[PDB]
Amino acid sequence: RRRVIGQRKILPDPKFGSELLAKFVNILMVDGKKSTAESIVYSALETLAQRSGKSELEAFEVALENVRPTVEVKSRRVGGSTYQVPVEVRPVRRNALAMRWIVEAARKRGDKSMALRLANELSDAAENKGTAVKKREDVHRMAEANKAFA
Amino acid sequence: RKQVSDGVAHIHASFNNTIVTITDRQGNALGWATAGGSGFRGSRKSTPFAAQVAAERCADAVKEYGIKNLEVMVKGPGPGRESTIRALNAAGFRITNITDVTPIPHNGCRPPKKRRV
Amino acid sequence: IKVRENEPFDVALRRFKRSCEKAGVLAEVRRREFYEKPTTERKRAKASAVK
RNA sequence: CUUGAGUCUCGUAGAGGGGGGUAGAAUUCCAGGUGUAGCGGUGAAAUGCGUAGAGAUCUGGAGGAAUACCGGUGGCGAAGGCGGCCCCCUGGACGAAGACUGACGCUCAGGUGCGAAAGCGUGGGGAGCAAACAGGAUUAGAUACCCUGGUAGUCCACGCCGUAAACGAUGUCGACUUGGAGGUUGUGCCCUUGAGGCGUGGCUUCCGGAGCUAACGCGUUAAGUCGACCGCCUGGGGAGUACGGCCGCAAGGUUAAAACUCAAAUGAAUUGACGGGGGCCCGCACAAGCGGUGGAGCAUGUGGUUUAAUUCGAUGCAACGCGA
Ligand SMILES: [Mg+2]
Ligand SMILES: [Mg+2]
Ligand SMILES: [Mg+2]
Ligand SMILES: [Mg+2]
Ligand SMILES: [Mg+2]
Ligand SMILES: [Mg+2]
Ligand SMILES: [Mg+2]
Ligand SMILES: [Mg+2]
Ligand SMILES: [Mg+2]
Repeated sequence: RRRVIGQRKILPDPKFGSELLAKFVNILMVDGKKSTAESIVYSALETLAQRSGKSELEAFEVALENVRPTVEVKSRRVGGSTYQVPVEVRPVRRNALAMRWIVEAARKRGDKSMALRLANELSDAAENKGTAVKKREDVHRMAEANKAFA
Repeated sequence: RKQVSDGVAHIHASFNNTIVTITDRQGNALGWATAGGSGFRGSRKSTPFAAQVAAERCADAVKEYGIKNLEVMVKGPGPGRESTIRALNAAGFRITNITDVTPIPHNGCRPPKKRRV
Repeated sequence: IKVRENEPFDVALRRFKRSCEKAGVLAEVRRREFYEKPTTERKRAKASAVK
């Protein structure tokens, strides 16, 4: 409300040193088990970076580039009616949502081990193939379909 | 077909719907399009965007008539009252005149009561 | 309310309608009427117009 | 006798009244052209209108009703009320110079006349709107609000009905009592060089002093200070009802009680509370997120049921791993 927090500075990626990558590990992290998280992020970040051949953060970026929404609808209760109005998503949010979607979808990929799942979803994303990108499509389709209010 | 190259564009910006009709300077309608008919219904059909998709949708019909330039006849409030025009021109149309043929009686018939909540 | 404006230039000059017909009058006659409501509700605009 | 009242002359403004014309904008309806799958409507919808071609669009025609803009803190009228323009018949008001009659005045029970809308009778008219009525929707229901239709009526002539929060909720006529700002209409005077400035009558807004007032407020257009005449009130309910009279085509109007019953009914102002009133703010209140409950097995408390007893207490949030 009146408050004005902001962006809680996150500790840079250890094996690398990228703030973005760092928060990506937290999103996947669970029960405050930060170690277990990294043990999964890298293992899958490697099995993929290998195939792509290019540096992790590149294949990583590309993957996100697809699962990157530009606009989304924001609920608004104005006039005894909840009108769904779309709006361009800020830069920071874009990366966040993407990462969140990637994991949330990767976690439920029915594979064998989280690592493998993550690796796959991360790939499929880099070419609108997995569920991550799917979300963005449904979200982006939400907008425009409400562009009237936009 | 006839190649008119220049006619008029009537716009019915009704409070609920928005239809755009293109016809030669005679009156003979060459082709028409409507908001409600262009997809979205009820609530969304009576929005500014609605009329837009309609206007362009109309041109995709009368443009085959070799229409180049054309005037603009508008009447009625509601959205798409102005919108329709833009999409009409932007769609590649040499616009010229724009007049509001909105009917305004110097006190004649008694309007309906209605709306009471 | 006519608008020909020679010479090409994507400017509507719509402001014209907004200085006569269109709403205000159209929106006025839209629904029901008044019959007595004006001599009061409308003549109450002065009780405010005073200041 | 002339200052009250009236008369005459000359102007001034006006939606004042009666009658008759007439113009333009729009709606609807009819006919034809172009054109094609929707239109219309709502919160959504649906009824409805559409391929028998609607809607939109253009042309031609018919008809009724009402007169955007001007237009207003505006004007006229006794009140009701009266708005396009033109003609004819007509009423009132105001000023100005003056001229004339010479108290001819003010008020008025009864009486007479005028009276919004709705309503009634006869004969017309009927576009739009709309009691009734019929569908559709909404809801627990919805004999409503909303939607689609739609008769009376709304319009006209003549007659009847006489009521309204017919209100300024404030009777008419007259004389006095500090001010300010403004509208409207007439008029005398001044280089009006230009509008303008000095004023002086009529009508009319807003603020406000004294004083008046229970207060709110009124305040030279008084609800102030006085005079002439009139109408009316005497607790709430019952009841503007019954009965009777008069009036009315009727609907009903007008005149107007009692029995019984209550200790109040009521006006204004005050504080607070509340409002599906307004403004401005706070809180994991929401929104943004993470993880849960509600399903599962079990633990536990409660209600319930049972029991000879299932000891008593806690029960919206603020009771239910609570007193234990
Ligand atoms: Mg109705
Ligand atoms: Mg009548
Ligand atoms: Mg009759
Ligand atoms: Mg007067
Ligand atoms: Mg005062
Ligand atoms: Mg009270
Ligand atoms: Mg906190
Ligand atoms: Mg939340
Ligand atoms: Mg959840």
